[PDB]
Amino acid sequence: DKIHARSTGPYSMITQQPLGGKAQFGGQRFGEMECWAMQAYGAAYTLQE
Amino acid sequence: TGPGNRPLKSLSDLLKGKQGRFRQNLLGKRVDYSGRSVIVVGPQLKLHQ
Amino acid sequence: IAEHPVLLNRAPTLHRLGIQAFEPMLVEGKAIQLHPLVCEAFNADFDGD
Amino acid sequence: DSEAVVAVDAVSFTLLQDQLQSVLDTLSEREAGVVRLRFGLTDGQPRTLDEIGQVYGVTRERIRQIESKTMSKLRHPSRSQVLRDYL
Amino acid sequence: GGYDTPLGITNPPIDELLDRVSSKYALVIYAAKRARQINDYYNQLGEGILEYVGPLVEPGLQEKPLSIALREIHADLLEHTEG
DNA sequence: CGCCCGCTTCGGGGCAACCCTGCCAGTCTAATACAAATCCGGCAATGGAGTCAAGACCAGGTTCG
Ligand SMILES: [Mg+2]
Repeated sequence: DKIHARSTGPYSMITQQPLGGKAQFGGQRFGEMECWAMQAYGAAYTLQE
Repeated sequence: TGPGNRPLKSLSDLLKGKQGRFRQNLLGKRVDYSGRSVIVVGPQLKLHQ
Repeated sequence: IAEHPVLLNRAPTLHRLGIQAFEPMLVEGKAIQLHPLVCEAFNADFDGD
Repeated sequence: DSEAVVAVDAVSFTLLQDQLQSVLDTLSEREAGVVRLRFGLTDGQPRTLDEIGQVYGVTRERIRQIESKTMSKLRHPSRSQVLRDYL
Repeated sequence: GGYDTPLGITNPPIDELLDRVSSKYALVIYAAKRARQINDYYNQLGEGILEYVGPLVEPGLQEKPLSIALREIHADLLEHTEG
């Protein structure tokens, strides 16, 4: 009930982000603090990706 | 208020607070090519594995 | 899979060492095996995280 | 959002167009030109038998016989074993 | 230079790589642009040959282009200028 | 003489974390009259698009006297 993965599934309606949760296919959330970590590395191209 | 005594979502409420466009969909988005599972200890691996 | 790094997140990401990149290898079962030395940087014990 | 792009069938459509180009180009020029004008591949509107007979300087009956012979040709397994998995 | 024989991702040693460049960001863009050149060589191989130059060192069996880029860097076979 | 400036008090707005997990909320005069608009059901002008039968015929492999 926990293992999950996604290559390309559905997408949201108003905005066009991928969906959420294992009930749908859904992708993980790359929130604010992880963007702060990727900025703090100096790694910028992965953030653009 | 609409039905069920819930206040309607006006135009400024698409931006304000935590549920706005800024702190929810602009800075941190759901991504594709992702996964999630539980972890266990792997003491036979090398450090970079 | 061989020679293709992946990023391993742990939520919440407190600081810069909350995202590190490993080399994967195929492991039976359904649990993400982890090295027992990056647990201090990740701040992750194995109580179901 | 079901009206979005499934993003594997689009690239499969592109590879299908290239495979159909290879299969149609394995034949001659008159056959492939008549087929593409008949089913509307180079343009949106499919040209009719009278239109292809006009552009080929013939009657429509020769165009129809060419169409029947080419459709009898294309159902060969040598020209079908690559296109069978595309439906 | 008395380490054990490395393996996998870290087969070119990073401290032997970082004596060729100034800092690690330059090394990142160095290896990435070399890898883009190598993959553009492989894809335009079936057509006529262009100015893109192939893998200088001998490749593996089925190696990623980025590892070929890193080994070409470590073998001191390229040259680069910053911006 | 009532008029007006320093203090005090009162109130309004903002924020208060981060990973999964989630799947649909209510009600009371009621009719006629008519007219315009839209549709739909069914032949009737085709007429063009395709189908078929036959044949005229150009000329290179294929088999006899
Ligand atoms: Mg824990």
